[PDB]
This record gives sequence, structure tokens and C-alpha cells, in this order.
Amino acid sequence: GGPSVFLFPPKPKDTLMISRTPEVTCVVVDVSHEDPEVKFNWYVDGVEVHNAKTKPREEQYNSTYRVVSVLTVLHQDWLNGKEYKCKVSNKALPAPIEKTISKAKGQPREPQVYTLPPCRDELTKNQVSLWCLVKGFYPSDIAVEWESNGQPENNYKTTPPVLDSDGSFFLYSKLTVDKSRWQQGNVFSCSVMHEALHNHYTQKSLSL
Amino acid sequence: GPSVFLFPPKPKDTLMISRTPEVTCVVVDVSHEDPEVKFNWYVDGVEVHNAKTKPREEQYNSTYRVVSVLTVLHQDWLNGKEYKCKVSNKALPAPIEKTISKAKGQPREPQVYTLPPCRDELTKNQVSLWCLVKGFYPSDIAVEWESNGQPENNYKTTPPVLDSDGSFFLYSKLTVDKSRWQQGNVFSCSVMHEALHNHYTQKSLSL
Ligand SMILES: *[C@@H]1O[C@H](CO[C@@H]2O[C@@H](C)[C@@H](O)[C@@H](O)[C@@H]2O)[C@@H](O[C@@H]2O[C@H](CO)[C@@H](O[C@@H]3O[C@H](CO[C@@H]4O[C@H](CO)[C@@H](O)[C@H](O)[C@@H]4O[C@@H]4O[C@H](CO)[C@@H](O[C@@H]5O[C@H](CO)[C@H](O)[C@H](O)[C@H]5O)[C@H](O)[C@H]4NC(C)=O)[C@@H](O)[C@H](O[C@@H]4O[C@H](CO)[C@@H](O)[C@H](O)[C@@H]4O[C@@H]4O[C@H](CO)[C@@H](O)[C@H](O)[C@H]4NC(C)=O)[C@@H]3O)[C@H](O)[C@H]2NC(C)=O)[C@H](O)[C@H]1NC(C)=O
Ligand SMILES: *[C@@H]1O[C@H](CO[C@@H]2O[C@@H](C)[C@@H](O)[C@@H](O)[C@@H]2O)[C@@H](O[C@@H]2O[C@H](CO)[C@@H](O[C@@H]3O[C@H](CO[C@H]4O[C@H](CO)[C@@H](O)[C@H](O)[C@@H]4O[C@@H]4O[C@H](CO)[C@@H](O[C@@H]5O[C@H](CO)[C@H](O)[C@H](O)[C@H]5O)[C@H](O)[C@H]4NC(C)=O)[C@@H](O)[C@H](O[C@@H]4O[C@H](CO)[C@@H](O)[C@H](O)[C@@H]4O[C@@H]4O[C@H](CO)[C@@H](O)[C@H](O)[C@H]4NC(C)=O)[C@@H]3O)[C@H](O)[C@H]2NC(C)=O)[C@H](O)[C@H]1NC(C)=O
Repeated sequence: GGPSVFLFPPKPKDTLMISRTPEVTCVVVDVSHEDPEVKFNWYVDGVEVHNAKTKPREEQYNSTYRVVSVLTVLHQDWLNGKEYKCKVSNKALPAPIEKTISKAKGQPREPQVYTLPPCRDELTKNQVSLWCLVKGFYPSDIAVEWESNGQPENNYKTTPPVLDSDGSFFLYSKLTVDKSRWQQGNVFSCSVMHEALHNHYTQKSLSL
Repeated sequence: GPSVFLFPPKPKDTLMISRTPEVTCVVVDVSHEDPEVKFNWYVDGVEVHNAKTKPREEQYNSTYRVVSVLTVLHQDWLNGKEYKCKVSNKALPAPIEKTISKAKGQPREPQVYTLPPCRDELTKNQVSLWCLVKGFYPSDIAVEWESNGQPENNYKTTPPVLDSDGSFFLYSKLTVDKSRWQQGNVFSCSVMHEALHNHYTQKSLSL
């Protein structure tokens, strides 16, 4: 079979919040017992970097090894579209495998953020749905959360971003809670994090 | 050797007796040595005699693409009959078999609401009209817009999104000229789904 390489980006929230630590993760699977050594080289815009942290290989339940290398990235490097390449060498390969990742090309556009009460018809159910519209953003990378009185909610589903005709993206998030609370008048908050926002963050609330 | 992928028919094609719903068997990476590809189709075991094979197709990456298309009875697909593509090639280790069928479970009727342009867009050249469609099952659905019978096309629709009760929702966004909205033109969001009466419903709005 021969090894395979997957290269994963940082989470958008981690590149947008200076307090978080964004990482790019290069994962090698199907490493054989006969040729277990795996070498990583990393490059940032084709210049070799030497600060990645590579973990000991780990035997999987199918008897092949998985080996992961992690490169921490500067938030502003990632946001300035630098390109991260992982090159993986292994004696079982005819040649080194390379993977490159970077954020989405294109000019950024600031999302417009709106919230919406439950469909008035829903106003007798066990539960109600709260909506958050996010539209006109570019690039597609974004995080959307819900909180109440500074507490992370979690019963929400968010559509993927949808490419709009204008080249910008939109999506909706739908938080579902107890009928009680919305009348009770608790205040719910939709949080959006995106590179084209001021402080990369904005939040819209609503209640009864 | 080559890969097999087997694709369902389109939701709309199953819901309107005037349309011709098809399952579609695609083979990639067919070389020239054994360009020889055979298909057998079966519905719920019983073999049937009507699939059609396309004129085949080359990618400049050095290989072919060979498609067999079988037309289905609408009611059969909707009742969940299984559809099997059996693919034979003098270049495969063994012949490959794929089954597909409609998502299982009790159909649930969508709820459709249209919503007017936001807030601040009225200063713009253009406005967005919205259609929310929620609570449906299975996820096979078609959503379309029109104005005075005329179909629009300047609209985009999120994919179905799985909700926590195991039903689905989506939104569709139609972009129009501020001028067309303001003259009180009527816009309609149309939804086709097996759990609706006549598989069809339409919701309207205007200034
Ligand atoms: C040489 O090149 C070949 C061709 O490349 C292209 O060719 C042209 C165009 C050229 O310009 C090139 O630039 C192009 O790259 C290579 O062929 C490609 O092979 C790969 C596999 O290696 C294919 O990938 C698969 O894609 C399907 C999705 O289906 C397609 O969508 C893509 C993207 O849109 C598209 O490319 C194809 O067109 C397919 O589109 C659909 O086709 C159907 C077929 O008819 C259309 O439906 C029909 O439409 C009609 C009218 O349109 C009627 O209505 C009819 O009724 C209807 O049926 C439909 O319009 C169209 N849809 C869309 C959206 O476009 C993947 O799903 C598929 O499975 C995957 O499997 C992976 C593992 O193998 C997995 O990791 C993935 O997640 C995925 O799914 C998983 O896998 C399991 C097993 O498969 C599943 O069981 C399971 O669900 C799931 N896993 C889990 C855990 O859930 C696969 O990835 C690729 O599409 C090929 N491209 C083309 C154009 O055919 C070739 O490889 C290469 N060779 C070499 C040697 O280098
Ligand atoms: C033997 O075992 C190993 C290991 O498996 C385990 O053990 C076995 C015994 C069994 O028990 C398993 O159940 C166990 O899991 C098997 O290894 C597996 O190998 C397959 C390939 O054969 C890989 O499949 C790929 O998967 C990726 C998706 O990645 C993730 O998501 C899954 C869950 O869905 C996870 O299980 C994975 O771990 C991985 O999870 C992500 O991991 C990253 C890295 O850590 C995390 O990111 C970091 O997170 C940090 C915090 O945690 C921080 O945020 C960091 O900054 C961040 O970097 C993620 O958070 C985490 N995500 C999740 C949800 O957990 C999938 O993308 C691959 O996708 C495809 O590529 C294939 C080619 O195979 C194409 O067919 C498809 O198109 C598809 O995508 C396209 O691919 C092309 C390139 O080919 C790409 O360029 C295009 O962009 C794509 N196209 C499009 C249109 O988009 C592929 O499916 C498994 O990932 C791997 N598992 C593990 C655990 O590594 C091995 O296969 C077995 N061997 C044998 C012989 O059987």
C-alpha cells in the first residue's frame, strides 16, 4: 500500500484569537513495521523551518504506525496567506510525499450579522429555534457560537458557508432551546469570529 | 484497476411522474488494455432488462470513464427498493457490486416560510428574499423560485442540514432588484418533497 499523508489546517478560531495557539498538523498513516522511520521537513513559503514538534510513532490496531508532526504558526502569518508544506520521507516510498496548505485566496469581506426570533407558529411547542444569519463574508473560514449570560450554549446547528452569486458567503445558525426561557426572557447571544471583523469578533443578541 | 461510484436519481425526478428518474454507475481509471466493461442491474434481487451504456469518455490523465444509466419507476424508488450495479472487467481482481436505495424512515413534511429583505438592504440596488424550509425527512428535496410563473435563477440554497430531532432544514436566498420588489411583484418559493401533498407546495411574498 505505502504510507499516506494528510495535512490539516488550524481551526479558524485559533488563528483569529491571539490568545489561542493555531497549528498545522501533518499526519502520516499506513507506516509499515518493515520501514517505520518517518522524516518530516516543513517549509513556510518554500523556506525550511525547524521548530515543528514531531511525536513518537504510535501503533494502530491494524498494525501500522501513525506518526504526527505539529507546526505552530503565527496568527498573522496564516492570515497573510503564507503556504505551509509538509514533506514526508520514508524508506518504503519511491519519493518523498509533499502536501501544502494555506488559507483561501481572495480579499476579505466583512460579514453582516442578524438574529431572528422563533417562527411565531413554534410558540406553543416544547421548544423553540433561534436563528443567526451571517452574510457577505469572505473568506469562508469562520466560527459561530452561541452563549447566554456568558455561558457557552450548545444545542445549535450551523449550515456550512454557502457561496453566494456575488462571490461572498452566507450561512445560518439555528439554536434550539426550551419554550420556557424565551418567554422567561433570558437573553441569547450569537457570536461570530471572522478575519474581516473588528477585533475579529462581533456578537448579536435577542430575547422575548 | 478502476474505481466504481453509483449515484441516485435527482429528488425532483422521483416526485413528478412527467420526469424520468435515473441511477447512474460511473467507472473511473479504465485503461486501454481491457477497455472492456460489462454491467448487470438488479432491483431487490430480481434482474431487470433496461440499463443504457453511454458513449465512453477519456481524461488526459491516461484513462477512460464509462457510464451505465438505468431509469426507475417513481413509486419503487420511493418505496425504498434497492438498486444494484454489478461491474465486470478483465482487469479487476473480482467484479465490483454497489447497492443504493432511498434513505429509510417515516417521511416528515416540510414547513415552509418566506421572509422579507433585511433591515438595511433597502438602501441597496438589490434585496434578498428568504425561504426557510424545515422539519423535513428524508433530506431529498428541491427548492425553486418564481415570479409571475417565470422561474428565477438568481438564488442559492444551503444544503439540507441535519437537525437534532433527526429532520432537516435549509434556507434559500433569492436576490432581486430593489425596483422589482418595490413595484409589489409577487415572489414564490416552491418546494418539492415526498411528504407534501402532490409532492409540492409554494409560498408567496410581495412588498
Ligand atoms: C484522472 O482524472 C479523473 C477525472 O478527474 C476529473 O475529470 C475532468 C472533469 C477533468 O477536468 C479533471 O480536472 C477532473 O479532476 C479522476 O476521476 C475522479 O475520481 C475520483 C475518485 O478517485 C472521484 O471522486 C468521487 O466523487 C464522489 C462524488 O461524485 C462526484 O462529485 C464530484 C465532485 O462534484 C464530481 O467530480 C463527479 O462528477 C461526481 O459528480 C456526480 O456525478 C453524478 C453521476 O451521474 C451526477 O448525477 C447524475 O446526474 C444526472 C444529471 O446530472 C442525472 O440526474 C442522474 O440521475 C444522476 O445520477 C451528479 O450530477 C454529480 N454530482 C456533483 C455534486 O457534481 C465521491 O462521493 C466519491 O466517494 C468518496 O470516496 C472516497 C474514498 O474513495 C471518500 O474519501 C469520500 O468521502 C467519498 O465518499 C465516501 O466513500 C465511501 C466509498 O466511496 C462511501 O461509501 C461513503 O459514502 C463515504 N465515506 C464515509 C465515511 O461516509 C469519490 O470521492 C471523482 O469525482 C472523479 N472525477 C470525475 C470527474 O469523474 C481519476 O481519479 C484520475 N485518475 C488517475 C489515475 O490519476
Ligand atoms: C489503520 O488505522 C489508521 C488509523 O485509524 C485508527 O485505527 C484504526 C485501526 C481504526 O480503529 C480507525 O477507526 C482509527 O481511526 C487508519 O488511518 C486513517 O487513514 C485514512 C485514509 O485511509 C484517513 O482518512 C482521511 O481522513 C481525513 C479526515 O481527517 C480527520 O477526520 C477523522 C474523523 O473523520 C479523524 O479520524 C482523523 O483523525 C482526522 O481528524 C482530524 O485530525 C486533525 C489532525 O490532528 C485535527 O486537526 C487538528 O486539531 C487540533 C485539535 O485537536 C488543532 O485544532 C489543530 O490545529 C488541527 O490541525 C482535526 O481536528 C481532526 N478532525 C476531526 C473531525 O476529528 C479526510 O480528510 C481524508 O479525506 C479524503 O482524502 C481522501 C484520500 O484518501 C479523498 O478520497 C477524499 O476526497 C477526502 O478529501 C479529499 O482528499 C484530497 C487528497 O486526497 C484532498 O486534497 C482534498 O482536499 C479532499 N477533497 C475535497 C473535495 O475536499 C481521508 O478520509 C484517516 O484520517 C486516518 N485516521 C487517523 C486516525 O489518522 C488507516 O487507514 C488504517 N490502515 C489500513 C490499511 O486499514
